[PDB]
Amino acid sequence: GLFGAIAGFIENGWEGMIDGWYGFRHQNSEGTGQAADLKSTQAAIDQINGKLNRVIEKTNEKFHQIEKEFSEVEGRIQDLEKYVEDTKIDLWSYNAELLVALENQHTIDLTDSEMNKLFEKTGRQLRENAEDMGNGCFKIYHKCDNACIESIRNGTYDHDVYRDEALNNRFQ
Amino acid sequence: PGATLCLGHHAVPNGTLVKTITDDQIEVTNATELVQSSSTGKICNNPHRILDGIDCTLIDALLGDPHCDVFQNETWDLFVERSKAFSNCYPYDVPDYASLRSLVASSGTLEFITEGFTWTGVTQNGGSNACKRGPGSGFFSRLNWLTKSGSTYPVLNVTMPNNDNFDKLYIWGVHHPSTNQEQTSLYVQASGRVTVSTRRSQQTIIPNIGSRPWVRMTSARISIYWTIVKPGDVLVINSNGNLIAPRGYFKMRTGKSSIMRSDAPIDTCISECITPNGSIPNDKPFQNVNKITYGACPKYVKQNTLKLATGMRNVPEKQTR
Ligand SMILES: *[C@@H]1O[C@H](CO)[C@@H](O[C@@H]2O[C@H](CO)[C@@H](O[C@@H]3O[C@H](CO)[C@@H](O)[C@H](O)[C@@H]3O)[C@H](O)[C@H]2NC(C)=O)[C@H](O)[C@H]1NC(C)=O
Ligand SMILES: *[C@@H]1O[C@H](CO)[C@@H](O[C@@H]2O[C@H](CO)[C@@H](O)[C@H](O)[C@H]2NC(C)=O)[C@H](O)[C@H]1NC(C)=O
Ligand SMILES: *[C@@H]1O[C@H](CO)[C@@H](O)[C@H](O)[C@H]1NC(C)=O
Ligand SMILES: *[C@@H]1O[C@H](CO)[C@@H](O)[C@H](O)[C@H]1NC(C)=O
Repeated sequence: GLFGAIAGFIENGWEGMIDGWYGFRHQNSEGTGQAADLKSTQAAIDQINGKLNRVIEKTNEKFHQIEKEFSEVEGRIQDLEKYVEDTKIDLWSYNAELLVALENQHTIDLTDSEMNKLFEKTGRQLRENAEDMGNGCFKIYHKCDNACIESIRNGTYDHDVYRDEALNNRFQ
Repeated sequence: PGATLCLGHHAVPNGTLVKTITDDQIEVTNATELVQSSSTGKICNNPHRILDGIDCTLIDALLGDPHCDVFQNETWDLFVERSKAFSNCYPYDVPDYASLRSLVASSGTLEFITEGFTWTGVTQNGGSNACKRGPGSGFFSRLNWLTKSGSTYPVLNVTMPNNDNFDKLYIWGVHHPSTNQEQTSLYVQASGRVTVSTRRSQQTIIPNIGSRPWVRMTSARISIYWTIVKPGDVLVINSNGNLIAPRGYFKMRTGKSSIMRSDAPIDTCISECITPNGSIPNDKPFQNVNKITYGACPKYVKQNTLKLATGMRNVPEKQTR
């Protein structure tokens, strides 16, 4: 996609993540773990539901129309009837084809966008206490116990607390 | 002794292919079908009033072919003509069959109101072995075959004003005998004529004597014509022979009514959209079942499948095997 995160700098997805679309994996002194981010997940799902409901919204109800199958050869009037129906069907077929192409390109891009939004939000939260490894991971430069990790994930990480500790590990 | 925090997204074992602007096939975590490609095989009997023609075309029910008398005064949202339908009365043609069928189908009713036409000096209620009604000869229920009385067929001149506030549809005909002997036997005059007029329009038909192919005991034919009389207007029928007179008029309406050719059986279920293949659901915006439809239907398209991505790009772990 346009943001280069999904199928880009992030090598691949996580089949193990079953409770969310986007999320976090960590390694610290206490071990490894995983948690979904509910907000980025929901922003993607709300947008997808939004476009789905727009596409499937009923709009035509038709009753008496022209005949479209014919048992006799009649010539000019029947040629016009068939041409009209065939014109219509091609125009609608085209609309259908274009619609899904545009919708799907956009769906791929907005989901890529949400991955990137979460990555930039996380990076700004950490300030100077971590560095971008380039592969979708931050190397955090201080002791970050499980309480500290969950502080990052639920938006309560005070970077000032760990800054002096972290700044020293970075510039030596 | 630091810590790594990795951002990421989910993947699934079994993704789906979709089309985009740049790729004809690319894999995503899920997608949803936008083309309805299947049907039950059955026309649902709700919520639209479906009237099964059984052995009858709409036109035979209109005219009142005896095996179609059960359709008298019927109404419909959708009249369903079956391929097994057959005619079994006097052989006839309708110049502009398609238009009469269309305007009756659209009107949605066969409500007939009998009117007291006075046919002075002719015999009414003529019949034929071509059109059996019970054990003996008969004719279309809504038409009145006039023939000579004694040995005269006088000039018929009658009037029927429309003092109502709705359009009246009159169905009438002209008899084309097979021989001159039949013509003069039935109508005295060697050449009949039928003139049916309103204030604004007129139709005049000269009958044409000659053999057609034998159908149900006769080489003769009837030709069916129609005339709509508006509120305030007047019908005049003038003829010196060969008139197949109306007995009254059909009440015209406008609405949602139509007609469809189909052999799908009618079943007890609920479906807004009807096709000749049967009913289809309308939760999807497009359909590939049939270009002929009635009701709230998806739009017909040529594609049998179109997948709308409902998930991100699916990127699995790189395989070691
Ligand atoms: C065949 O029958 C029709 C229907 O009755 C006859 O039409 C009527 O013809 C008379 C005159 O022949 C018309 O009378 C005129 O009416 C106006 C006012 O409307 C009046 O001011 C005149 O003094 C005159 O009497 C009458 O309107 C007309 N009616 C209709 C409905 O058209 C027709 O004459 C008959 N013809 C034959 C040969 O039998
Ligand atoms: C619905 O009915 C239509 C017409 O009865 C089917 O279309 C025909 O399908 C065959 C292939 O199976 C084609 O060769 C014909 O050209 C089609 N006929 C017409 C008149 O279009 C259609 O397949 C049916 N679809 C479903 C889902 O039942
Ligand atoms: C994926 O889409 C299908 C419809 O195409 C739906 O029935 C299914 O429940 C969806 N699964 C998930 C996990 O969203
Ligand atoms: C048809 O309707 C009219 C009045 O609406 C009625 O007089 C007539 O007898 C009806 N015929 C049948 C067969 O129901």
